[PDB]
Amino acid sequence: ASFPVEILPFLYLGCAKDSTNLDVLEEFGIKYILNVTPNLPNLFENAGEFKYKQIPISDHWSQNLSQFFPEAISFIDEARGKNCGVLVHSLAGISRSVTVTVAYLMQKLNLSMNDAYDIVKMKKSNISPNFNFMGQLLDFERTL
Ligand SMILES: [Cl-]
Repeated sequence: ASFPVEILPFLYLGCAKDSTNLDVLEEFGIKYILNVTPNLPNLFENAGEFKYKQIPISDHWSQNLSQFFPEAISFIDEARGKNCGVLVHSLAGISRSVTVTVAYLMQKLNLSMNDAYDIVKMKKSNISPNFNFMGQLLDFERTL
């Protein structure tokens, strides 16, 4: 019914309720998958035709997602550099994925959290995240 949206060329954001079918991904030229679903072990291996990455996030309130920004950005960038689609996805919702996406836009395009988020809303105006990551994104903004 619904598919991952291309935020920037080669950068895809998938909502939990999106069709993560392998054929659909091959068709979009997506070869890299960044899974930000919580409570999973750290992994980075090749899975079929894809380079699968899974970061060790915890859904506990004390968990800091921002610390994974550098490695997430490096992964997304390495994919886009090689002209390969990269997918940021979470089975738990849209919040962690859009947060990693916004962080990437902030650093890559040299934008503030608000500007980067507005860019995301241009391509996916329906998006409705929670506010659990405002503080981390605002804090990450200072880093730039
Ligand atoms: Cl999430």
